[PDB]
Amino acid sequence: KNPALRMKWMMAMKYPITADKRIIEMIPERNEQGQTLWSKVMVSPLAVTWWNRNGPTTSTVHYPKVYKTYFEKVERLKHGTFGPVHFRNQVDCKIAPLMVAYMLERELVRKTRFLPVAGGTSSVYIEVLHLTQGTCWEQMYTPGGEVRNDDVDQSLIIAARNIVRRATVSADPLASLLEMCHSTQIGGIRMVDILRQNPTEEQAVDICKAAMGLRISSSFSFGGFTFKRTSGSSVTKEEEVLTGNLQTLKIRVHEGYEEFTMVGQRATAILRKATRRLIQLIVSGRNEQSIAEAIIVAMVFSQEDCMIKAVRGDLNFVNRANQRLNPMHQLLRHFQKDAKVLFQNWGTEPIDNVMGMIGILPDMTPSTEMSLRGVRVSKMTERVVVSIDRFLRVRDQRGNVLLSPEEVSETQGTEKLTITYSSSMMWEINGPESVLVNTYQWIIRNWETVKIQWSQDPTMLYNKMEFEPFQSLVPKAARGQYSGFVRTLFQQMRDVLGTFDTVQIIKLLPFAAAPPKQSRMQFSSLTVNVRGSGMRILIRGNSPVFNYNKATKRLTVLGKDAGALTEDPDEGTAGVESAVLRGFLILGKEDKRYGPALSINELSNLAKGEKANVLIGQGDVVLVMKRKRDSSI
Amino acid sequence: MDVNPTLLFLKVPVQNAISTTFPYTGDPPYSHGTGTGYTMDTVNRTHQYSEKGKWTKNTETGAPQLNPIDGPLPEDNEPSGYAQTDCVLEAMAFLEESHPGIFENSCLETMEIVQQTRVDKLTQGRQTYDWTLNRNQPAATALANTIEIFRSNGLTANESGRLIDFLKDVMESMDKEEMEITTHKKQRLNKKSYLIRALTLNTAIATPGMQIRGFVYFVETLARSICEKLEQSGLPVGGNEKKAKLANVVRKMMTNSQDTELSFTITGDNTKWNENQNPRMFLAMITYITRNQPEWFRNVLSIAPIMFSNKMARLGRGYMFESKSMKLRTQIPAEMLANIDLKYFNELTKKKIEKIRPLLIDGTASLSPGMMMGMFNMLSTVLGVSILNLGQKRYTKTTYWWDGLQSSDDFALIVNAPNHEGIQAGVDRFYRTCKLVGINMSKKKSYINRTGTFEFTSFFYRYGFVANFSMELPSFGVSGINESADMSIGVTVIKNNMINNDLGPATAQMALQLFIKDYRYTYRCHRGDTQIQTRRSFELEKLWEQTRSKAGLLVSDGGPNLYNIRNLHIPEVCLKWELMDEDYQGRLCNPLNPFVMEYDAVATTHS
Amino acid sequence: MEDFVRQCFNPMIVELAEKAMKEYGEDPKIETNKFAAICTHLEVCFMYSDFHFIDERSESIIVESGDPNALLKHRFEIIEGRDRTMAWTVVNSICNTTGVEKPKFLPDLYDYKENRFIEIGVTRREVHTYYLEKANKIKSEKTHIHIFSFTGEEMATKADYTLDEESRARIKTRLFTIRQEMATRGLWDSFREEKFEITGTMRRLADQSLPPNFSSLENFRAYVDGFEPNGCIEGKLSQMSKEVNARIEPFLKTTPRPLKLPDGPPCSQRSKFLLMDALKLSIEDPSHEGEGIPLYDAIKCMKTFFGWKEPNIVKPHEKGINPNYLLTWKQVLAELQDIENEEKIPKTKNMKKTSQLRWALGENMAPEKVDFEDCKDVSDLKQYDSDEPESRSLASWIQSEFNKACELTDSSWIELDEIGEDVAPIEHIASMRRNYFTAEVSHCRATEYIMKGVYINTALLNASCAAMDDFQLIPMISKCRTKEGRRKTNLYGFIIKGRSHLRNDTDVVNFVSMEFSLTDPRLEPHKWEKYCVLEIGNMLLRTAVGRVSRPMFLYVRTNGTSKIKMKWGMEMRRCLLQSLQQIESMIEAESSVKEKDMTKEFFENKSETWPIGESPKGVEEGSIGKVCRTLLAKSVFNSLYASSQLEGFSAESRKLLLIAQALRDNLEPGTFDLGGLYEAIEECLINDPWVLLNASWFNSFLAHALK
Repeated sequence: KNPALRMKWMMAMKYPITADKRIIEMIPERNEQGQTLWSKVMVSPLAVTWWNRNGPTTSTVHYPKVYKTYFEKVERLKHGTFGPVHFRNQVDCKIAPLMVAYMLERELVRKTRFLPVAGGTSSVYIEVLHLTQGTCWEQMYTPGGEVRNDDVDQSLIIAARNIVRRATVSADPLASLLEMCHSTQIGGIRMVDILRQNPTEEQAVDICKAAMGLRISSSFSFGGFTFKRTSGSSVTKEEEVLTGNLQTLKIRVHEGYEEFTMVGQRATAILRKATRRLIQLIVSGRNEQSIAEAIIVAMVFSQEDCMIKAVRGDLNFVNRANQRLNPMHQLLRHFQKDAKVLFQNWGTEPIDNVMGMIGILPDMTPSTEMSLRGVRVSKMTERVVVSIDRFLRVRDQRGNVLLSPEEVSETQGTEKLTITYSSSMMWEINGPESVLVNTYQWIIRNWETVKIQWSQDPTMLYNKMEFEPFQSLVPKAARGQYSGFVRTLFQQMRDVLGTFDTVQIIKLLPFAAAPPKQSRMQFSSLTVNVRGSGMRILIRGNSPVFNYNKATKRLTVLGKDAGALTEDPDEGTAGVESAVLRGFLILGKEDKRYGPALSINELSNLAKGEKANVLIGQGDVVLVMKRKRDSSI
Repeated sequence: MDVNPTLLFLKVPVQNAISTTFPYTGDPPYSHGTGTGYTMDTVNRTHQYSEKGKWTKNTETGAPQLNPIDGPLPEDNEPSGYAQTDCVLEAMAFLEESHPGIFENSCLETMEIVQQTRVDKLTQGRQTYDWTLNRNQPAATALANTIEIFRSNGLTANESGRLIDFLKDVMESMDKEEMEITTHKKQRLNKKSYLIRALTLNTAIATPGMQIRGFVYFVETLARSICEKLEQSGLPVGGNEKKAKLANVVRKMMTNSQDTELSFTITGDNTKWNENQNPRMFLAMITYITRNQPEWFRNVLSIAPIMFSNKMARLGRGYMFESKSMKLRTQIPAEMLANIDLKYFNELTKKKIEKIRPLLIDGTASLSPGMMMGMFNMLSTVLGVSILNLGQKRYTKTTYWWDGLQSSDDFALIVNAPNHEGIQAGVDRFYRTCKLVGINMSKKKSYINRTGTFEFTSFFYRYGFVANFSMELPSFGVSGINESADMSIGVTVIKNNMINNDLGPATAQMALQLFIKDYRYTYRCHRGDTQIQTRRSFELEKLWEQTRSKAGLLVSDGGPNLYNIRNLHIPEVCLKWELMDEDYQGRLCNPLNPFVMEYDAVATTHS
Repeated sequence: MEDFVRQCFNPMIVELAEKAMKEYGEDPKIETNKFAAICTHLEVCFMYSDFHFIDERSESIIVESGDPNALLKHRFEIIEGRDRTMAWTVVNSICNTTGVEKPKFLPDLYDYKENRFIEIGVTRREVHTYYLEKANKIKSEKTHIHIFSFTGEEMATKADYTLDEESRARIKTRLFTIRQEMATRGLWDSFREEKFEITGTMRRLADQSLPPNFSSLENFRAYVDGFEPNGCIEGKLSQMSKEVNARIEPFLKTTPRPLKLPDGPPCSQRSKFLLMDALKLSIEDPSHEGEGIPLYDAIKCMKTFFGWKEPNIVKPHEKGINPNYLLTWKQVLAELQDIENEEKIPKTKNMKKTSQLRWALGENMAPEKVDFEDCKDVSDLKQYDSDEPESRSLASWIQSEFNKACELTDSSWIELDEIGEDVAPIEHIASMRRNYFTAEVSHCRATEYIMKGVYINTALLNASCAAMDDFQLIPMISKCRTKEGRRKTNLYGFIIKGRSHLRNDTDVVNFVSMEFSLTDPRLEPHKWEKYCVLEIGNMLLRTAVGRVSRPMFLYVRTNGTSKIKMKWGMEMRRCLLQSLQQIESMIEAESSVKEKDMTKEFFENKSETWPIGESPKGVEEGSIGKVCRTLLAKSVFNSLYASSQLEGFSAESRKLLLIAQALRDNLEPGTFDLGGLYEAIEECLINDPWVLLNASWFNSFLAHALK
């Protein structure tokens, strides 16, 4: 049968579709351009779009109810919450009912699913199985359930996380963070205002607050958990310890009987410490792995000898932007990567029956007779001035780091209210279809200084950081050959007095911010990649990526608006355009006297001073004159 | 430089770049093996592997039949169909002992299935042989023709709608003294002729008629119910679940295989699997599975092997003779192979014809000795698993013990032993215990290497990483129904292909890109910005101009695609909902259109 | 009927019920009561299992908030909604973990508190009758049966209701709501041994289908029913000859042997269009898109060349029709001239049916069909393809073809479309991989072959379907986007179709293909065995010293193809997808072993290299940008030179490749029969150039890897 070829052939024919016999009562017999829509019934596909263009409107408020399943799925995705991508290496009887339940569930995963997988079995997760899991990777993904209706605190948290995660990689973290926070705005309100007013207790928001000098909580963040001190106090000795691979580390060991309430996203705990020992710890989690990680973090924080010698690898960890992190975080990350050795070497001992608190799992599954040391599963506020360091490391008067860019989660949420990140170095967070818009808007908003520097010190303008994001889109292979080309053109606007077009400068400027390379090519279109598609910017004319409307004098980039353009007093009026060809001046319109037009490939054979016509664009011909003087950067 | 892609294996392990070695992702444009030659050769081979059996003449069909069961034991490392009934029965008894109640529970489940299944279930299949036309027709047409002819001859119990009633009608038809077949032509077939017509396979290189399929379905249902309880079997499952079994087995044999116990994996392949399995032995094992059960259950389940063991085979289309000195191209139908002078053919074909001539009855060729591919695929796996179960270390009574996986002519065997002599003896016990049941391991397609790496039905396992290349890339093109259905199908194909047949995110995205290209090129619905000039461009252009929220336009209305991996399960009209203009929403989904897992989608003006 | 059960129950139960119906062959539309009963049972089971969780040694928890807890676990294990095989796995795990008799059938739940399997039911029928029926069917003690009723009646074995009264009341209220709604819709009231004998022909066929010794099916069944393992395998294994064994031959660094390629005259070209010896008469910026009329571009391109000369045969076919190949070209030129003189492009030029075209197309050479009765006496009759596996030895031209197919070009041949935004991190990784690959392969000659083949096969299939009885001249056009952004329209030659009455999709439609080129035939006359190569022009080319005139040749051949080949060639764009899958699997394996995303250390690392070459210096290493194109060219050549020999060789050599890999990994590989494997590999190498080249590559690999 091969229905695909049948459908292609049918769509080739005019009037392929079958419609009702009342179409004549609704749709015309010809459109504005005289193209027939139907005959005899049989209707061309043009009618299917004519109906969508000009047709009887109707209220569709009921569809979200008729198709409630699909729209429920759409809403679940829209409020999604993506975690990090984890690349995982594939390498009679007593038996109480609860032990039966554990042993069973732990046994099913072994022979049921191949890839380890963390958790998730309900249909809400199965529906996105093509995304959550793959051959050797996982895509941790919290479903878009109903969790509060803030709509402002959520957006503030997302903005703060983005700002911190973008500043941690910049050359100067604190300066970049201050710049971004002083410019971003959520829900119209400027970010600084909400920062001053909001009491939220997010890590990124608190870092941003400390950047402004505002007061933050004294709670200590570590491994994603907040250790609110509840009793006791001590000092840090700043000592050294040796590891299993014999790697000395300079840590800050505490002492004294200290009570710490470890709050978390999906687990809570109560810990007691006294001079590097876990006296007593209680846990209350949600999942088995949640409790597992909670105790891992608690033990790492305990700075116990057994914990330190439990290391079985290289404590070398790299932060984004190639930083070494801190020894405590090094141990935490190492023991998060591997678990069994730490737990087994931690030690085990018998428990005493107590109300509603089962003994921990020595490994894998819980137990009711023996538990790891001092760890028990169970059930059931002031501001201090701080100072941030260069690497966004908040600190207290005591000098102990409270919040660092490593406590900020990787949870890429979706903003509820509209967040505008005015400022460069962050136009990449939004889609690549927005980098072009923001780049052109920036070039327009600073047009006076850009023009002055272009006419005076072009090299420094070219090597500007605000054009770096644009350079991400341009193809690498031809990234340089464009620059040279464009650069040359601009020189031919500074040498040939009287020729100066603002539109050309604002169009081709971002293409000239890469190490130039010289070539003999006459480009007709500079290509830029957006969302996997290579769009084109025509050197001479208007393109969907860049359209300039003279009538209203407005610039449209990819449909969106960029702004308005004035006219330079130096703007040329003779019509001579110099930045459209490598070594030629477009002296005007078609001139049939000089002879038939020459293809842009043939004009390279013209000698100095020769003039001829060339097909320079879509069904267009112009007269070009070769420049006797040859200009080059 | 001279490019040598194979040299890439000098750096990356083979199992990592194993995809490089698979030439095609799709059905090639050529036919590999088919026709009269490759069917006569198969018949001759099947009879050769059992040549030392017992020759009889079938009273009813009247064709020679070879019975190798309980024949002479093999004497050389060459294929032999001389399955021993005692050995097979003992193997299945041991399989039952190691898995108590398996046969009983499977029999009860299948019995429940029998009394409910409708005749319609017999049309959800593939091409089938019409005994009323001596041709091949889809399943529905074959079933309809058979039912019509049965009604015309007085057999009408199938009107009940249950499949078992249709089987009863088939059995009654087998007893009638004359069957009248009236086609949209008037013909009458005596008992013998119709019996042959119902015991024949046409040219998986052979498809059974409609009489056999009814019982084959129930036998394979029992086989599937048995297989689902055996961890060794890997046929009833697929996709990610199969990838578990591999790991599982390697875990079972390496739990404590560290106290010097050498472990070795044989990646194997059974030679001439289909041409050695004996339907008489399938009967001998079905009579064992269905013990202490209602006589009707045993009778219904014992009729597929009974019909196979007497099965005939149609050779094929025939031969084509070409005279290059006269420029003539004539054709000889297979029915004339019983008398045509043996001078035209070449030597090999002449030998084939001479060897097969004694077995030619009514144009077919008796094929009692062996099974044919594609049928009893899940009942053969049970025999293989029973053999794999005889290495449990309680059934070998020695220091070497094997246990692995088998999937109907594809197996991987793990042969833990305390030293190399132990391995070489535990491989011999398997290769010999496995010859008594008629299974022939292929020595030219297997290899043994230390445990930690092997291949099982194209699931290449290497040190815990399983690469799944069993199934092929599906066609990422427009279905061809309409604008709305094609988008829903094409996206769903990519989704469920990513889930089941491991497909990379990047290749998934590029497949989506190619699908969008084909979609836009079939229905002329290029993007509004794009300058392609078709007959539908103008209307698409104007609609682009008057829409403020251009992102909400459907891909079929000259809008922008919005499909990435995260939203492949969402229909288009529901993905692009908030982005649409209210007037556009009303126009598209207006119930007053003059126009209006599969295709799960919302209805719009495009249908 | 079909609407209520659909609406009142969540979809999952609906799909489960439909799956059961398909399992039994039932259809939701045909029947109502069975679907309603299945959905009711599913919902009752789920609401029973969703009752509540367990706790620490006290159980009987009644908490329902929505916050999972470690020590709180479900008290009932769902089995009704689980898959068959996985359900059996679960129940077997239950029995192994704790001693409880295996249920005969799959139960519904496994309440842990009582450790007893639970089978639940609900049906309008009388409660006591249903309970007795279920006790008889599911016949076993130490289990539990719990039966509900719409009327508001419940029962269970031992009168030991497992759960709490409130949950039972909830179940009863749900049942009452269902029954009341159904009755208000006229639905509620709607709801209200086997024999099989083998006799006659089947009895006489069953008695004739047994092991040799037995005589009647009754005797066979009587023997089987009394069988008891007495050690039958042991005795027969003792009696079987010791020669029946599989001795493990060791596989050492010296055992591997180079394959043995065939011997004979060098292999000739086989593809359907000139691969590297192709010349394009391209025009830049044709003027606005819209799939320009092929026959208009085919004239606007041939107007670009002014060096047409008098055609001359430089290499005859040597077993064919040279003059009619020459005159077909001299007629194509005339026909193209006539189109120019006429007003408007016809959009399809049917060529005049003349003796030249008939003979070149082979229409006048094909043998006539004759019934066997007439041609009995003719002494030349022989089975078709009686014996012609003429073995032809490897030649270097295929290696040069691949070398040129792995090279970049100055154009952009594949223009893909857009994709939604990239939000998920996995989406970002996928986009990065895909963009790097597409950048590395967009400009390449393998993509040129992909698009040229797609265009040619599409324009040939469309004409073969539309015009079934005309010799339709078909240009071989392709379209690229030069590095400067200006679109071109390349013309490689012409194709003349023949009569194309294709009913079955395996009938051949002979067509004459005439390519342009600059490669002199006399350099490799053995590569052009099937072509009749002419000399048609003199093209000026920019040499080092000035501008030199070189001849322009036309390669003519009467080829043939069928709808299956056309459809297999129209989808050549899947070669990009296959190569991308290969590269991404190579990345995924390395990432899995390395526990991190290696998408960067592969594509952006100027030091990384893979050995993919061989020069006099030794094995040459390319960069990822060369692997991305080498694999793509390999796939394209697998698609172009597809053959059964290729499939056999690729299947049989992978085993040798894996044994070599096991050896290189030090796993002590051993083979049971290596000579047979080598014979199987070498059986495929007969005359296919691509397979011979692949065998040579395999030899070179073995040599370098095991040295």
